[PDB]
Amino acid sequence: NLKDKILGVAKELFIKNGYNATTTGEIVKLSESSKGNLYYHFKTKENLFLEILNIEESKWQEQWKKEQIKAKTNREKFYLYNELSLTTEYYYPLQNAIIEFYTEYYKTNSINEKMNKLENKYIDAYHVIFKEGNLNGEWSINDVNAVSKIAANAVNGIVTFTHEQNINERIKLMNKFSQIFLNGLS
Amino acid sequence: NLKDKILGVAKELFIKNGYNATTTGEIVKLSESSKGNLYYHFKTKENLFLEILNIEESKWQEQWKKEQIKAKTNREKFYLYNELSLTTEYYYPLQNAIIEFYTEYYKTNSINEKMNKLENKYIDAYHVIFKEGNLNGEWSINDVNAVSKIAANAVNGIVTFTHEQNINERIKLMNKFSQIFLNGLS
Ligand SMILES: N=C(N)c1ccc(OCCCCCCOc2ccc(C(=N)N)cc2)cc1
Repeated sequence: NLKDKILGVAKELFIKNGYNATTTGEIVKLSESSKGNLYYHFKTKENLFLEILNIEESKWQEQWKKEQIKAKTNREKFYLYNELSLTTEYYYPLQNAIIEFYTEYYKTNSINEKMNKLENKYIDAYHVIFKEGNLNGEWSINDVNAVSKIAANAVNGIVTFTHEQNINERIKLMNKFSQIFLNGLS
Repeated sequence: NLKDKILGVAKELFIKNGYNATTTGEIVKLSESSKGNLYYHFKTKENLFLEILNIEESKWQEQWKKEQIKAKTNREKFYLYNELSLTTEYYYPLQNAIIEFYTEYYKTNSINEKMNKLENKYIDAYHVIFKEGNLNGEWSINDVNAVSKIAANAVNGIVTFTHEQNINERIKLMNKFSQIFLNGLS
């Protein structure tokens, strides 16, 4: 599983030194693989990275699946998931390498394409919550996909453009948002 | 021009590339000058940047007023500000850039001050719209600043993380957002 070993070493290198400074050379030697093996599995560093991001997205889903059982109703799942997105990124190691990578390829439709497939995976969480909320009379939404992209992006905005305020303040605003939003659906 | 020529080329590269991707080296050469230049008015690099942000924030908040007249109620004002956010050429095209900046100077204090003193200029627009809406009885918000902040960030989110798809689809979501947010306020 040196494909797996490469993803691992790469994740760590990226975390320690960021996207730009990490060279496939380091990855090659530290994972005891080769330029060729690395080329055959990911073709480029960008792809390698995107690959990691999907693995990460997967772990996040897996995590959410276990964590969402703490929330009985969908209203609750909405409140909870948003809180998680805020508190977890506070200490997500890849966070900084992602920003680096993102704000460096959002100009390439090639990379930008896959970047959306990934983004869409994170949006499904909402889609599910919303779909389920319907089938339980918690709310009635006839445009799930829509409200889903909206929630996703609104929430990511609160997580991304607030950092400085103290952590409780943020959690507070987020929960406030989760309230206002959920309220304007009934 | 002298000073107001660098600022120009700067803003240009800060958007075209990242905050790091672009450096004084590039700015100087493409703005035909020397290093010294960038020192009396332009101390640090984050000085020239923090500057540019200020310019853009002002330009935007001004274009807003030279355009909010087209909205009789505040409910409409809210909607319009958010819709316009998506089409301007001011401030918002630097969110990606700002993100890097903040995530590379959040370890210092001279940042969480300007980078936070600008937050007022950023949420003011919503504060007025929400306060005035209270006097005008369109709604009743007793935690304006919270709501103002939550909105400023939710919106920035929708504008920033959808920036690469059908511009008219953006405008649609943004309106379903304004719709849903306002409906949750009462
Ligand atoms: N192994 C772990 N311990 C771990 C892994 C992943 C993780 O991930 C946290 C992820 C937060 C993701 C927020 C994504 O927000 C958006 C994504 C896409 C879009 C879009 N529509 N373009 C908008 C917001 C946290 C922990």
